[PDB]
Amino acid sequence: ETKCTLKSFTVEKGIYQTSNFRVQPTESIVRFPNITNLCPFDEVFNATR
Amino acid sequence: TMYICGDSTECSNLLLQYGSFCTQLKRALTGIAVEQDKNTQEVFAQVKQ
Ligand SMILES: *[C@@H]1O[C@H](CO)[C@@H](O)[C@H](O)[C@H]1NC(C)=O
Repeated sequence: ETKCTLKSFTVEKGIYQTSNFRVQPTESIVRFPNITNLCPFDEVFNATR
Repeated sequence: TMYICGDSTECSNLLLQYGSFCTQLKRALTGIAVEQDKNTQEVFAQVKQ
């Protein structure tokens, strides 16, 4: 990781701050509020007349 | 690469071609950080006894 950060196959003696080359797949989450209003298709399709 | 796109991978993917620009910014700050310890040493450590 240090070698990639410094763009070289040889690194000198010392302390180096490296870049983050680590990868993780992570999750994917979607959230919505409760649907309670519905829609009056009953008066349309279940009509008595 | 944390300050710019951050956690956005799709963004980071088009920061790669800049490359050396991030290197210049890191390099300049690193040089300053080292100098700050040199300054302290030069003022206080006059005598090694
Ligand atoms: C009509 O009534 C049936 C039986 O209760 C119900 O399952 C159906 O969903 C109702 N139709 C509508 C549009 O609500």
